[PDB]
Amino acid sequence: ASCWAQSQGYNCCNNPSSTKVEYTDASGQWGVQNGQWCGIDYSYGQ
Repeated sequence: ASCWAQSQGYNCCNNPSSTKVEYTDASGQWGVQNGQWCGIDYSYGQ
């Protein structure tokens, strides 16, 4: 549990080691799914 995107108010990508990152910003890397932005965190998914 470390969704860094939460700081701004974004969701979290399920399984970060398997979600092709489509986003990329100072928030790290993200993934797009269902047409919604999610924060990809290596510590997330715990």
